[PDB]
Amino acid sequence: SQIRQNYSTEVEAAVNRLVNLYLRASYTYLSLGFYFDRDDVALEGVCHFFWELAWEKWEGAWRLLKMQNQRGGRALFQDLQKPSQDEWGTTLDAMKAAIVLEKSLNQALLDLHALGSAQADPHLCDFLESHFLDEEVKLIKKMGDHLTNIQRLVGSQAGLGEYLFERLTLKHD
Amino acid sequence: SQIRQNYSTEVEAAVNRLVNLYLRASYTYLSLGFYFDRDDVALEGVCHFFWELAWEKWEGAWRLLKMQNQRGGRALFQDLQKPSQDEWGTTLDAMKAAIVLEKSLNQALLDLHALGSAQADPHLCDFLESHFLDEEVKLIKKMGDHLTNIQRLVGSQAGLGEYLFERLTLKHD
Amino acid sequence: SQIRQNYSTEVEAAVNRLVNLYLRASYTYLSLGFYFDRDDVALEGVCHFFWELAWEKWEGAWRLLKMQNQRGGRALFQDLQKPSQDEWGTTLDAMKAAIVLEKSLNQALLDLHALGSAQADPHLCDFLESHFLDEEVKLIKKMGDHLTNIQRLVGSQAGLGEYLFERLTLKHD
Amino acid sequence: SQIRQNYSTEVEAAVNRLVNLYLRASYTYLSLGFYFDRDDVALEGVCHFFWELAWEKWEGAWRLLKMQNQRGGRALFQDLQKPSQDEWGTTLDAMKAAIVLEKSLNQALLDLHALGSAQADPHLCDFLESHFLDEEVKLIKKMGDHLTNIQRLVGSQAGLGEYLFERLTLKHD
Ligand SMILES: [Cl-]
Ligand SMILES: [Cl-]
Ligand SMILES: [Cl-]
Ligand SMILES: [Cl-]
Repeated sequence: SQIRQNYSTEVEAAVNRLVNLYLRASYTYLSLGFYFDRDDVALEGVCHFFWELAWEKWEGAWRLLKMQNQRGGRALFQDLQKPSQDEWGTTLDAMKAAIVLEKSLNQALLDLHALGSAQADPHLCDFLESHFLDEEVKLIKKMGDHLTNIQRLVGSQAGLGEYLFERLTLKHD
Repeated sequence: SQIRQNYSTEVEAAVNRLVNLYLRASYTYLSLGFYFDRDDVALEGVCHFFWELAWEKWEGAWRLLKMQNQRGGRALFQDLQKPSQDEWGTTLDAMKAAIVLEKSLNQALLDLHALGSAQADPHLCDFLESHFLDEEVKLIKKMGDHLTNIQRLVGSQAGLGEYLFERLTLKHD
Repeated sequence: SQIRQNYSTEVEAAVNRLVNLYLRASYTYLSLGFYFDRDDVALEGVCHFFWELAWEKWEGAWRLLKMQNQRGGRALFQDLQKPSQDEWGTTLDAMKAAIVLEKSLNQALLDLHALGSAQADPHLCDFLESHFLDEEVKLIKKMGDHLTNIQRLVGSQAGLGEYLFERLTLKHD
Repeated sequence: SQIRQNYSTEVEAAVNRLVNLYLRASYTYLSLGFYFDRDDVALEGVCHFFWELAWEKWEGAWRLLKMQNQRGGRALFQDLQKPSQDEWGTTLDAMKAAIVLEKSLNQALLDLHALGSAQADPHLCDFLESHFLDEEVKLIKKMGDHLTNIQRLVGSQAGLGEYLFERLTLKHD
């Protein structure tokens, strides 16, 4: 490569693996959003929350691929596994699955940052810090906030709580 | 007729029958809206939902009659039966009655489309596809969404749920 | 299902298969665009052409999934295979691969339309006609136009022709 | 020094050396731009590309000197060697010389970042990451893109290709 400089094969491969994880996550969120759009589920704010994340994770994959080419590495795509479930249960089940997913993406980001630091690759480390690490902390905190509000609304009237959360916390129209 | 071309007597008669079904449906929705406007029912958003449908079905009848004349057929009006009930129960009872009504209109549209296809009447088939079939699918999906949200709000506090649905899902002011 | 009407299991399954084909096509176009963004390929207009198609096919999948729920069918996601190549050759090779891909999507659309017609499902047939069939004919014609212009530019100076096509036909900035 | 804190003599000296390298690079780009402004070379877009880089590297030197004073180190200027050539050959020769120059600046940035990390100087490390490392990766990728387009335009008509690149890729007016 005419441009490649200080860009390890190990980082290049790890970035391709992270692209796969982000595209998997995008696909998971597409499925989550369409489940909440079912006529027998019908939680518009929950659907929009997950569709926005489907877009956000697709965009994250695109930013990683752009950076891979900026560094002179080679994008290599692998098959994308389907999401872990076909039906996602309640809003609570779905938000628990989402925070498990985000903690897995966050650990992959942290592992790649540690590899970049071991390889003395400061551009990689800055790239993750600037575009991914804080967005992940902010999203995980938001999902934690939502889990707490969903949990306080269960009481002995789960349907009422699930409606109210969707109506009064999540964005709809 | 100086204009009539490729317009069967069978289609002409079926369009007149469909006009009757749409005017019946308009009348049903007028009754539903006035029931929810009673001082002892008093669900403004439910009343407005059904009054909008009373208008929409009157408009559908007018569009069918306009098309009948565009094709050179003859509008023939029949008596309009009163709605099936004088009192419509809860919002849930009313939305169940509405989706039964809309599935009956949808089946009549589908039957007329099948007659038009058998008669090789593409203008009729396009007319229904362009003005009626998707509006019916979209409305039935919306009513299904509403039925699911109404059902989740019943719990053991039916009055509370019925208020909240009207306040937080249906349009009022 | 509380809403499902005139929606066959055969159509429901075929729509899920078509979603998979559109998401595969989106993924193919993501790969095509990133190949042309390589520092050793560097054809900005070619990259933008394929990235726009990656978005367009993702959007097509979303519209099919929205329609599946509008009809009361159930979205079912399957694994997504990786694209057929890791490296896409010249602009000519890539545009030939794209028109093969689009003819495969077009045949799948035509097969689903024929199934809908056999099942007397006019909403399905109108949906494909209104959102997919003309967009596919227009795109395939555009790709044919581009293939002809690329082919006339090869001459005995392939590099010069490939540059000029990207500069003077495809959109860049 | 009344302000100096956590700022090693090693970093201070390395920053002064990097200032010299940036001012050398600015001077190289001044020479490159004036060569392409010759009446017997006459490639306006090539001249403007290199004059913009002459400004950019002067600005980089100024930012390093500002940071040196912010940290309480002392700017020390050394003689500036003349550029490596008086005549720069073709656009291809010149862009090859430019990417060699930029990889040398990038390695100096990476070496200073590694020194800062060894000295536990996070302000220095953040400063380079925020103002220099990504600007260098982006510029080197751009030069790689340009080298690929210049190389594809050589064919057996080098003059024609050199004109077309300057006219259709580089900014002029
Ligand atoms: Cl799997
Ligand atoms: Cl009666
Ligand atoms: Cl495969
Ligand atoms: Cl010298």
